[PDB]
Amino acid sequence: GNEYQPSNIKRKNKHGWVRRLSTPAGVQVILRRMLKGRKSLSH
Amino acid sequence: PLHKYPVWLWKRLQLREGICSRLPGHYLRSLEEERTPTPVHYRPHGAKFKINPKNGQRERVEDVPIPIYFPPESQRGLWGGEGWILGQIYANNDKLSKRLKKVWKPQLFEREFYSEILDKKFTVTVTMRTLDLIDEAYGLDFYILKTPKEDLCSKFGMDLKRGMLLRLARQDPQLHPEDPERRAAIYDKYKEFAIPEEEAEWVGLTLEEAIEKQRLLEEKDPVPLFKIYVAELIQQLQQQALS
Amino acid sequence: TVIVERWWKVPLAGEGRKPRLHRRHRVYKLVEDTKHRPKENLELILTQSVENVGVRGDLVSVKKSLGRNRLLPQGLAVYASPENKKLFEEEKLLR
Amino acid sequence: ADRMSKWTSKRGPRSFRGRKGRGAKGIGFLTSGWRFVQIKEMVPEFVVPDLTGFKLKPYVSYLAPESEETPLTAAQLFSEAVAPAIEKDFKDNLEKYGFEPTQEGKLFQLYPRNFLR
Amino acid sequence: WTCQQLRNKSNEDLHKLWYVLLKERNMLLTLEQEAKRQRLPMPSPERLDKVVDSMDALDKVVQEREDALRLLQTGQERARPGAWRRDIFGRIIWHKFKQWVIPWHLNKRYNRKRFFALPYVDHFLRLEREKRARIKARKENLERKKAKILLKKF
Amino acid sequence: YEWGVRSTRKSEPPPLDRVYEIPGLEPITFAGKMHFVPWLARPIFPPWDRGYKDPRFYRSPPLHEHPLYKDQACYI
RNA sequence: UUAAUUUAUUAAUGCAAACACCUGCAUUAAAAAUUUCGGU
RNA sequence: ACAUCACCUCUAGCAUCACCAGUAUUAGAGGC
RNA sequence: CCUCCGCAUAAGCCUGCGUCAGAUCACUGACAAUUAACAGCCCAAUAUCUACAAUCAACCAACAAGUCAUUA
RNA sequence: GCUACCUAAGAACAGAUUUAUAGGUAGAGGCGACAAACCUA
RNA sequence: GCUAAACCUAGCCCCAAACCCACUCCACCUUACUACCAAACCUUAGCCAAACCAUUUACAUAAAGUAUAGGCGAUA
Ligand SMILES: [Mg+2]
Ligand SMILES: [Mg+2]
Ligand SMILES: [Mg+2]
Repeated sequence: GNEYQPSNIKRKNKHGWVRRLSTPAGVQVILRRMLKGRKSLSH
Repeated sequence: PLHKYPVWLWKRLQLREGICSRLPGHYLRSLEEERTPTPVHYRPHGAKFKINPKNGQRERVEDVPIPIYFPPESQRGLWGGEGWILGQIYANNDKLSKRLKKVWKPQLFEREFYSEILDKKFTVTVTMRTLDLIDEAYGLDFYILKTPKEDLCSKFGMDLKRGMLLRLARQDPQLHPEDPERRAAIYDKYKEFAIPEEEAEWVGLTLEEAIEKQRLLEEKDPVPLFKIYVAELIQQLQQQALS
Repeated sequence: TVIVERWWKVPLAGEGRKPRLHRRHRVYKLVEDTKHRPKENLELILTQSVENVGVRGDLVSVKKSLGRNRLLPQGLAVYASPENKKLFEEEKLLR
Repeated sequence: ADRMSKWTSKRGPRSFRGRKGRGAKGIGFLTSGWRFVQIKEMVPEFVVPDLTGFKLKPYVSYLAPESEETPLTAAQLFSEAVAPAIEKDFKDNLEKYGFEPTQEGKLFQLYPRNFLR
Repeated sequence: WTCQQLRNKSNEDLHKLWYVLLKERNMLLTLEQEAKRQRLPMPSPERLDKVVDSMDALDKVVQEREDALRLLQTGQERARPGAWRRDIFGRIIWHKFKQWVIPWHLNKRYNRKRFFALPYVDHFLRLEREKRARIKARKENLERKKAKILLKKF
Repeated sequence: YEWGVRSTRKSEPPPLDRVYEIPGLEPITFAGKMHFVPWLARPIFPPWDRGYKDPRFYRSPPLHEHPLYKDQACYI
């Protein structure tokens, strides 16, 4: 099945940085990745 | 591995650290002491040692300070030392039943006062217990002069006390313009809570507001090193004048 | 107001210790309601020619409604504080 | 489903390509008809002088000697620049010495800097 | 060109030197790219980096003179005006102000910059402290134990 | 019924705190720093103006100060 | 769910408290919440 | 077997974020 | 001998059978590419008009009741 | 971002149709021509 | 015989002490790694153990594991 029909505009929407930083739980998510020390700190 | 100083004073550790550690020593004292107020619901026990009820044994007993559940909005006015209680209770107050979490919220009233020290009418929410406290103090200005800010347990009243202290230590004619007789009469009446003019600097502000007063106080346009080297050359010329 | 108490009696703490309470210690039992307690009248000294309650210079204990809402807000009466007591005694003795 | 690359030009749709750009500095403005007007005012202006007759060649000959790395110390340069003027003036109000109250009127101010590189 | 030796030249001479450096460096870049195009060795491999180094030294002299000017005339430390503050990731940093027309009481973008941190940054911040300390004790243990083995070698 | 709901209209202003209402003391607001934030008191700025005169945002003068606004309106 | 029990929560009343608003106490429901639907 | 036009029954006399920018020939819920 | 495909833009990926050499049904390293009129990227204020569908739009014929205009 | 339902605003030829794109409804849920079906093996 | 084996030593381990981290230029909360116009605090919950289940229950040395409390049933 071809479920993953992604699109770049909706990609940077639902996985971007502004939206992932709009509510403070996402800020906590950013911090959790940071102390996890990844590279792709957002999408 | 282990961190050297204890985190139980980690916040206190920062209190001696840097730019904020350049704050006034009076501000350090006012943020340092932790005197407790009279309770809102924790009625004080009698004395140090007393006889046990079912044992008849002289035992020393203290009283529990119940934590004051302070909603944010009550800070915006001059409430009392009372508030709500977020706890639990039993259905028939019987411990052999399934208890449920419970709340004890206050009944406030929006009233008004007209302070001569402020020489203005402020209308805000207060308590009937707070009304009784002011009446026992016999005046809102005397109440602001009377209780500790830690005893105040309210931001707006603390701010009002800060303003009253600044007005009292200022003695500016703008408090009672075209009526210096009433100003002198009130100043004699309000001579009790006189404070130094320096004491009005960090009067009752937030710890964040203390940092704010620091950044407003410690900052300045840096001295010109053209001016600094000019002054150094003038000093060198004055020294060589003696040479 | 209202006063409550810790129903399950709290463990003692001592001199230089904080009451590191129990999660059971948050449940209080209501002892009394000061808002439901019997009210006391407020004693104050009048300064103006009041109605049937009193006259100027008359110190009495009136209801808190007439005192705070009517007398004190209008400034017809002032508090009978010990500093105001000297002023009232001087006003009475200078008659 | 790929993320580890950089965010250069080629990412998604038309306008999604449209907004961002590589490391240029903007030169113009966007006005009606989707027409850009670029003023000669905001443009880069690289006016190099004439190179004729300067005897300093691009490389330096190895036959010359070596010296000591004298960093431009602020007090040292200030003394070297202001020594004669102060020496005459004290033998004789820093405006005669050229102290700048504010650089609000100068072409090349310092704080903030308006010069280039 | 030696830096202090280059430091004795005039500012107009400095402009002349920079332009000559630009020409020679361009010659170097074209030659190297052509060498790749011809897939052969380089004729003067040290020449490109040497011209780059001399240009960098001239730039260092220029920066020294501009820094002496900034120190004399006003004395501000970082040449761009800016500050130290805290960002939404909770860390302490130095932010740079940007030259922009409209004011901070009306700046529609700058006001969107959430530069505030409420208490929800505590556990992560102390955790960052913990990771820093872990790397610290790791490096210290590695160095001293390597020293112990080193002394064992004697 | 007046036309238009208030929901998509302008946001209602929150209550300014009594700290700004202090009769004697000016509060330590957010002026010195650059953060429209919760950790301080809110800066209160006066009405500033754009001193520069440029095509991009020069708004019209008010239409009571207009050089030609007659009481007798033209039916056009 | 009309098994049982409450009622943390609303909604009503009524009574308090204050001179339409808030808090407390009872009852009632709505909705919930806690616990039961055994063996050969 | 579910939806449904048709039909029947019941509740609600009315407004600024849905119903609705509507007013019982209306709005919602059940049956065949 | 097949071709209900194919060619383009769209989206979406990211240089992915271009060139010079290796040897891995008989991929790796280095070098070179895609030079805009199409498409985005926009639009100086304050007020003020904006009922007369479209269907080849002239008829008939309607309902599900209309997808697009400035001006001062 | 598949799909279910809805909004915005386009498209094809004859509706209880399908679909390019954005956006919205979060589990103690939504959605549901109610299949005790769906919401990323 | 081939595949294979085997080899030290990278650095991790805990402690001791000690308070640490954050500016080459730049850019970086809009679609983060793009030079630009008019808003915060609101009691953690729950099982488990009661051999099922319900009130109860945790998230320096010494007195002393005694005095307090337990569907007075488990313990704390
Ligand atoms: Mg074109
Ligand atoms: Mg979707
Ligand atoms: Mg059990």
